[PDB]
Amino acid sequence: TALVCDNGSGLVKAGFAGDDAPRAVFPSIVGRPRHQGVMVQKDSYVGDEAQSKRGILTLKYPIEHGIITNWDDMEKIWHHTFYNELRVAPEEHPTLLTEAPLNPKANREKMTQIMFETFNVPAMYVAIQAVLSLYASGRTTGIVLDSGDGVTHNVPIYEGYALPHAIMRLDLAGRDLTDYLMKILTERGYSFVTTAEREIVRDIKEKLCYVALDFENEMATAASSSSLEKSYELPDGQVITIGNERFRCPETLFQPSFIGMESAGIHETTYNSIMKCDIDIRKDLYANNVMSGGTTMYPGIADRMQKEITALAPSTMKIKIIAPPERKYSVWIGGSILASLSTFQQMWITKQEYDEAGPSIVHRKCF
Amino acid sequence: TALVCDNGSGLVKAGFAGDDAPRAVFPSIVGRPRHQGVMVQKDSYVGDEAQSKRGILTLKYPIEHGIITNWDDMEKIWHHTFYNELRVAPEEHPTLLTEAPLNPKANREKMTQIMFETFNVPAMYVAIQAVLSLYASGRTTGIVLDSGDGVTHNVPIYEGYALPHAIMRLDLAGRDLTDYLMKILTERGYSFVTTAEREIVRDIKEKLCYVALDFENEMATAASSSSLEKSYELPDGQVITIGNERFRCPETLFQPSFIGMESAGIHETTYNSIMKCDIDIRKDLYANNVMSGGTTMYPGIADRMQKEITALAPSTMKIKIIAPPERKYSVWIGGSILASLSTFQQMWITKQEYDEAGPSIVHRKCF
Amino acid sequence: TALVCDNGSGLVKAGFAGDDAPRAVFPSIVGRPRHQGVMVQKDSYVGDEAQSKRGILTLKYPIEHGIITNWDDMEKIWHHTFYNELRVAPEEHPTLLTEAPLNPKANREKMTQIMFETFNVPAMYVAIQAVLSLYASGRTTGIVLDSGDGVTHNVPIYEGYALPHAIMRLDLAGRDLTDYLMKILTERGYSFVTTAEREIVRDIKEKLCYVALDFENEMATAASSSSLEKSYELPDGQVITIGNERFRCPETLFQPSFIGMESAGIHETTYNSIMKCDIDIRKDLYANNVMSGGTTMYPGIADRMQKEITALAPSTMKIKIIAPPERKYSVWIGGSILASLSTFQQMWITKQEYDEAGPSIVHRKCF
Amino acid sequence: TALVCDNGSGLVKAGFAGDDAPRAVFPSIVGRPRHQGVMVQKDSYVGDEAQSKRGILTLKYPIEHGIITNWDDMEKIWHHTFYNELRVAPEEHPTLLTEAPLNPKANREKMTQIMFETFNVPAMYVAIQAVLSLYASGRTTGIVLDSGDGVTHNVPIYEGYALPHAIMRLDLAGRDLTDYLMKILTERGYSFVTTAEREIVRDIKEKLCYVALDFENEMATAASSSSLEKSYELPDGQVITIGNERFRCPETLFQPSFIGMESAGIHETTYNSIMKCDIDIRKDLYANNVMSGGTTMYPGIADRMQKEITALAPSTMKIKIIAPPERKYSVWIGGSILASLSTFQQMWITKQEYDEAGPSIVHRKCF
Amino acid sequence: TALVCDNGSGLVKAGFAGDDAPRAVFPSIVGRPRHQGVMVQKDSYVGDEAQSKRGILTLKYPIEHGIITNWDDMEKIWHHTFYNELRVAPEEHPTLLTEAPLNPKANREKMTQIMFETFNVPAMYVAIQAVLSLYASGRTTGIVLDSGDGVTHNVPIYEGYALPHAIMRLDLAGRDLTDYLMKILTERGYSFVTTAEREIVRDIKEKLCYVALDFENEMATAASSSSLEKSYELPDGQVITIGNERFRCPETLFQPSFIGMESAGIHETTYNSIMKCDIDIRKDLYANNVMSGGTTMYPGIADRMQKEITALAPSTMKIKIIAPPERKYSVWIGGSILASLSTFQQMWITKQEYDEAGPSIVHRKCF
Ligand SMILES: Nc1ncnc2c1ncn2[C@@H]1O[C@H](COP(=O)(O)OP(=O)(O)O)[C@@H](O)[C@H]1O
Ligand SMILES: Nc1ncnc2c1ncn2[C@@H]1O[C@H](COP(=O)(O)OP(=O)(O)O)[C@@H](O)[C@H]1O
Ligand SMILES: Nc1ncnc2c1ncn2[C@@H]1O[C@H](COP(=O)(O)OP(=O)(O)O)[C@@H](O)[C@H]1O
Ligand SMILES: Nc1ncnc2c1ncn2[C@@H]1O[C@H](COP(=O)(O)OP(=O)(O)O)[C@@H](O)[C@H]1O
Ligand SMILES: Nc1ncnc2c1ncn2[C@@H]1O[C@H](COP(=O)(O)OP(=O)(O)O)[C@@H](O)[C@H]1O
Ligand SMILES: [Mg+2]
Ligand SMILES: [Mg+2]
Ligand SMILES: [Mg+2]
Ligand SMILES: [Mg+2]
Ligand SMILES: [Mg+2]
Repeated sequence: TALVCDNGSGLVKAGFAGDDAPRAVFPSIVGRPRHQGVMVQKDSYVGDEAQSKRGILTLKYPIEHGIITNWDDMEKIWHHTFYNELRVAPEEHPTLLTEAPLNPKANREKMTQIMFETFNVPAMYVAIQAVLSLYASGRTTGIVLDSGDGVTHNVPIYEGYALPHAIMRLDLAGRDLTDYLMKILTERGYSFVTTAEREIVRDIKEKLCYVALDFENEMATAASSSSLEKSYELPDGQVITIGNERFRCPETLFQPSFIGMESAGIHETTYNSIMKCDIDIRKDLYANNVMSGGTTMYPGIADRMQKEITALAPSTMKIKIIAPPERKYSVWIGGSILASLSTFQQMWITKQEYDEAGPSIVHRKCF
Repeated sequence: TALVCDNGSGLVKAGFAGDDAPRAVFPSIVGRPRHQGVMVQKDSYVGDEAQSKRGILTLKYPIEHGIITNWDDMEKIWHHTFYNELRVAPEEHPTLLTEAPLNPKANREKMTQIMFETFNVPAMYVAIQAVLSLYASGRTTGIVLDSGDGVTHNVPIYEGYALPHAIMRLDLAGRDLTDYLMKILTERGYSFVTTAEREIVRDIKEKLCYVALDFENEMATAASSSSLEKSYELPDGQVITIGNERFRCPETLFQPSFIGMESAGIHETTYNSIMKCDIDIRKDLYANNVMSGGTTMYPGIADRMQKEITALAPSTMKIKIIAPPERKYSVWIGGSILASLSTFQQMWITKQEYDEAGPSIVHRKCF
Repeated sequence: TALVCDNGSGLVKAGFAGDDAPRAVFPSIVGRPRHQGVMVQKDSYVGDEAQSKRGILTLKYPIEHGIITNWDDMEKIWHHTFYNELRVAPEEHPTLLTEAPLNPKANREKMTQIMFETFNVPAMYVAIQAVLSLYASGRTTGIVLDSGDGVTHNVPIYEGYALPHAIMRLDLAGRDLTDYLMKILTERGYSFVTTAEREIVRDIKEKLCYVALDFENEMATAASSSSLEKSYELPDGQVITIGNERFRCPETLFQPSFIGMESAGIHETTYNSIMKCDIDIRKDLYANNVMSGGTTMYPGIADRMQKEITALAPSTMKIKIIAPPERKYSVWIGGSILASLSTFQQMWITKQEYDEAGPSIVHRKCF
Repeated sequence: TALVCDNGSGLVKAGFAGDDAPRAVFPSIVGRPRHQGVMVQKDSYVGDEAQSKRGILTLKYPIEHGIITNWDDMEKIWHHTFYNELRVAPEEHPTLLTEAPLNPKANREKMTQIMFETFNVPAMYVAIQAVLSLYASGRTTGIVLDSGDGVTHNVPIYEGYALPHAIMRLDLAGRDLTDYLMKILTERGYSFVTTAEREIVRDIKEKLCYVALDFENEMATAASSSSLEKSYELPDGQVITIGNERFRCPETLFQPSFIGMESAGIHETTYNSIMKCDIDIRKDLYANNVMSGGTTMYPGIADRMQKEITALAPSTMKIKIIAPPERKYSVWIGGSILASLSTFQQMWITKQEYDEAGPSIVHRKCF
Repeated sequence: TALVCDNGSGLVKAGFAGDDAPRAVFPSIVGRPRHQGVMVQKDSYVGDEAQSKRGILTLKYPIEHGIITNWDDMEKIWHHTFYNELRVAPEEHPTLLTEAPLNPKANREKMTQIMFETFNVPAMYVAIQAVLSLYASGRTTGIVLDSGDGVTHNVPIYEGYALPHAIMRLDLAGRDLTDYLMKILTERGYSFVTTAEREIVRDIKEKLCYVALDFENEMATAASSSSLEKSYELPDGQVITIGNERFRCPETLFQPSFIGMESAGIHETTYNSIMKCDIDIRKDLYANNVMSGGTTMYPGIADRMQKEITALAPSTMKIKIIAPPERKYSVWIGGSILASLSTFQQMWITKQEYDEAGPSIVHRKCF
């Protein structure tokens, strides 16, 4: 049986191929103590253990914007995933890994070298995350908008063919929305500065933030009453109240200039990706907008995407956003489907063909 | 029962002798994927299946200007015709094939070798397309103007005798008009460049183009108003509007200098063919101008031919253009009539006389 | 009842003795297809059927200058005459045939062998054409000038006696005038070259040509105006105009040097024939010039003959040209009179006396 | 000194009387630009200048079948001949022109009117081309077969007397052979359609075509091997190979039915011309068959003519074909001899006698 | 004196006719501030001023693929060109403008309306860019391959005549190569996303990119060593190193499938354009391949074009690429030559004839 490990910038989703949900879901964090130990305590903490002790830790994400920046810490996370969360021996399970498109080549080359030389897996494979999301939805045609913690990317696929020249990638996702919410919470006098407090702000975002259908009408509503204001209790019992910050934070996805980015919002990027595709496949792409990832879980985002793309596309086109309730795990679920296919068993990169080609084998066997 | 297969440059018309319409009509195209397959898809697509997936295919016509240029792809089309469209075993049906006059000898020699050695037909026959059009009209006398996708040819026939020295052939037909319409659509800012977009332009032509009775008066009318402008919705919902391009594209048939050809238009070519015939048969040829093929289906082309030839011929001659409503299938219908005649059953090239003479038997048994 | 068949070089005149006009008059031509048959058509065409399809035929005259040169084709014409035009069984009708004087002996010997062994006539007879013309006019004395398509001959007859030493024969008649008109029509740019176009020129001659009373005064008139120019519409609607060719073509009869012949014109030949006769019969011959045949049908030819012979003969002689309006059929009409005479019923060559003497019986029973 | 200008359908041969070769030989063509001029180029090009720029020109022959059909273009060619090729003033040189026999009268009438009123020559003369060929050979007796680009004609001459009734003319010559070679080159897939490509085909003919001694034995040889196949490099570097087309194209001269003509071949036409002559001159005509013109330059044509006429003539007659190596210029060389004769200086049509008679003077002073 | 303004998709080249180099060369960009102004700054920046402040601007090209898409911004660029770079009054200088072939009609109609109604020029003219390149090389014959920032086009010209049916246009040029280099620089971890960073990538391309003579041998060389790797210092002092990206970016010109285009490379397009021309001009076109524009400035592109076309053309043809060192300004230099010709002074569209015909005068006076 194969292991499916979706290493996001934010969460690790790991499990066994054939299952319908990841067995292990924990934050992709390494924490190290930043204070003085006085009682006669590990040197670092991974995952949920780092989250429960974050008050005395400095928390580091080894993956930023889909790119592994700390390889020593990433190896701690993979080690924790295999031996503590799944409790398997990696040397007997083929491992399917995931990646964002348009990543640096050295990223998946080092993932291959570590899987084969540190964990000694028998076979591995690196899939593109948006492609796995289309497996999860049971489709062969559609434009996938995957947005997690690090990357937002669009991959148009038609009858199982990717249009790589139409792939869009935007380094604006959940972690940038968390940083923006931290910044605009200072307007109400709430100061979150440490890495542990950034975890509190992320939890505020996941519970209170939503996408306004019309942003300017929502700003006028929040300015005329308090029907939109909600409260949130902090870990120490302090209660904070937020109003228009609830929809200003997700609005950055549609207006990246809020955080100083020049790029277009996710609706324009989806439309630009479709318009780069051949005219004869555009109608099928308009009807099959698949959303996946945690950053697509905001209340009202599919209705907003529907409205924004409808305004860009021709009036005769039927725009349909496919936002399944389980789309937070679509990449893992699709990787579980793929790794269980009998047609896929020839696609693995085995340890034998890695020894005769080195880590560059991953560039000619994986899309 | 015999198979009648009219292999045009543009369409395959195939069916059974005795019927009144082809059973299978599909585009004579082979499509191959030009993008990267990512989901775990055939290697090539033929006919209507290539048309429905043309967004991700590069489309190739194996026949250009009546001449088969890709014999591997032509065999895919014949295989698709026999086994998928008609669903017959070719080894038990005599097969009537069609050809344009003044084709290279090797073209019908290779058609014979493939019918007898790849499909193992019991008997076959290659007829001239314009002759079959005269069978379809129930005549034995007339000058046939057949214009399809590849070839425009004139064959004068009198009392069942062809005048081969008066046969005219012009490599200017539907596909050259499609290419010209693509070129003049750039004047309005519409860019069609790929082979899939050429299929869209062909559909625009078949719906909006017509033959002006007086070209220069029509150009002045289109320049003074918008009564001639029509709209067309593209596959992706974009609406394009065209005005004088509607009649400028078919005008190339009467003025081949629009596409840089030195030859005369179809009206002068018809007249030159009649003037090469003996003076005593010209009056019967003037009264029996038979038009066939898809390129004669433009609205107003028989009225324009009538007016153009009347101006070339003597004033006492009665010019009559026979343009039946079913003339798009005249070659197939005439081949269906011919293959059902009891007098024709001695004309087949049987497998026995092919084995004692080789593929060159086709040159002494078929006109 | 007897059959009367006048086989001219140009026309067949056939009918029944006792009638006053031939029942069947058709061209003495055999046509064979010279093009490629493509529709699934006889091997040869005779008579009026060859004339209506002459555009695709090569036309052959089996009789040239009164002499049958193609015996297979002549038998097709006789077969067509008996079974298709007259619709009789030749084996029950005595057949009167005609011939020009001074023909080869083998010509009428083969006519006898074919009538008795191919058509099995009960009796036959070969008459001289000029003698039959004198029966048609009701005379027993006169010099007959018979001119058809092949031969012009003079036969002086006095009180029912022929003067055979005074018989003149000139191989210059209608077909040579047609060939000359074809040649001089090239002066105006009209090109008639094929055998079908020779039939068109013959029709021009029969409608527009006439005999000038004074040739040199007519040439000066045609050169000073256009009062003599006439138009003629060709079968394909082209209109041709001819001026002095109208009387230059018949002038060859009076000046055979126009076509390179050394012989004298028909007026000198008539006079030379009379001057070979005995002096005591010349006065009756001068008063009884009988003209017959199609080549004597030109407007103005009797007036020209009258003027030419008057200038040759003594001033005291009364020259009279007998040119009846029906003289185109005089040979047939006279043969109809002869074959109906009760005195002629002993003159037939019966099948019984042909079996005991062979085909040479015709030389001792027919003049 | 006199100018000798032989205006063929294909080439202009011009020079000075007394010389032994034409000074100017160039194609009788007028070219006009058929494309759009973009750089800031004459309106028409004549002769060799039209040949070097034929890629962007439409080429017109003003003479077709010996008859000048475009008088404006013919005047450009004469103007180019006098002022650019010979560089003379025509108003001081008597000009000998040539013509085919049996041409329209208006052709040489307009040549006379243009020479006297446009170029103001002092005197001119129109000779028959075949007669000049007999001057070139130094004979007074012989039957001349002249075949150029437009006309094939036979003129029998005996002791300086022409037999005009025996003159044959056939509108089948070099240009019809070029058109036929273009047609049968399509059997191998070579398409020559434009007027510039017709010039390429003419060059192929002049280098590769020959006359087979026995046509049917040559067809069997070409079908059993490749010893007859030759290659030819096109102007753009493409190499074409032709086999039996090399002798099928000249075979049309002996079998005009290849191009749909009903007439007899040049061997039968030569024999028919001799048989129209008086019996006492035929033996001298059989021994003096003079061939001239470019269409008699095929390798093997004199041997084929010798064999064909020997089979038609009586076995006791000595058939001799006189085919000199310089017979391509025989008409010009003979016209140079004639215009230099002291006996010819009374034969010119002077400007004085043209003013008192008009252009019709040419019909009573020139044969 | 005339103004010559070559408005490319990338650069403005402007100057005075008669000069040998453009006086003003600046980027065809409009920049607008995208940040918040805090110090108490224009609303937009044009040209080199937009390039020096691009850190705080969003940069827009008003011309895309040779077509002006933002007419307000294009008018800012023309205004900046006249009044700030050249420092002239446009109302006293005739202005020669340039355009790519096969542009929309409305593009040059709006250029004419703006020149006459906004800048009030006395006269103007719109030339085709490839034609001006042939003026710059001093030729009248040649096939021009012009490739700038927006368009690659081929125009074959022979003796000053364009063959418009053989004009090829490909919307793949410098800006598409810059976008592709941006995409493949992500393989090494370099992220350029903003419009200002696209200007940095364009500068990398112009300094480090070259055309490999053999692409697959170059890919093997770059994979076996580091002899091809070069460094580049970014504006902020960061040093980037690139290896095979140096020749993969220009390889898109020969393999447009790298960016998902179905079209053929520039070598096949040049050959297809020549093969659409008449066979008699192809040899002169093969010897006169003129390259112009900034996208032909890659090291090794003429050697690669020479090798690619040699492999397509017949072995006997002499392929010669004319790539002058100043070909980056060939369109301007040729327009300077043209606007100085005395023959061109009648070709201007004057303000007088614009008032009587409207902006559509440009379609009947300019090619
Ligand atoms: N209900 C929610 N509403 C808004 N954002 C959410 C929600 N749940 C998760 N997220 C955000 O999704 C991001 C990552 O989710 P995931 O799809 O697992 O991405 P990754 O694969 O990068 O770990 C996190 O930044 C988190 O804040
Ligand atoms: N209604 C129409 N108007 C104009 N053109 C048409 C129409 N229908 C078909 N055609 C053209 O006819 C051409 C071929 O038709 P067809 O007679 O089947 O030719 P072929 O035998 O070469 O396939 C195509 O190029 C198509 O564009
Ligand atoms: N009206 C006419 N004028 C002049 N020639 C005529 C006329 N009618 C017939 N002919 C000519 O008479 C010739 C033969 O007529 P006919 O007396 O029947 O001769 P034959 O007996 O040889 O057939 C033909 O060549 C025809 O051209
Ligand atoms: N060597 C050759 N072999 C065959 N044909 C030739 C040759 N040379 C010339 N011709 C043909 O001769 C024809 C005309 O030659 P020429 O005698 O000058 O005729 P004209 O007088 O009509 O110009 C041309 O059609 C040319 O193709
Ligand atoms: N040395 C060089 N190497 C490669 N590309 C270049 C070079 N110089 C300029 N270019 C490219 O040429 C393109 C435009 O140049 P130019 O010929 O001025 O085109 P335009 O007329 O469209 O402005 C730009 O995209 C630029 O990147
Ligand atoms: Mg993810
Ligand atoms: Mg067809
Ligand atoms: Mg008669
Ligand atoms: Mg000649
Ligand atoms: Mg440019």
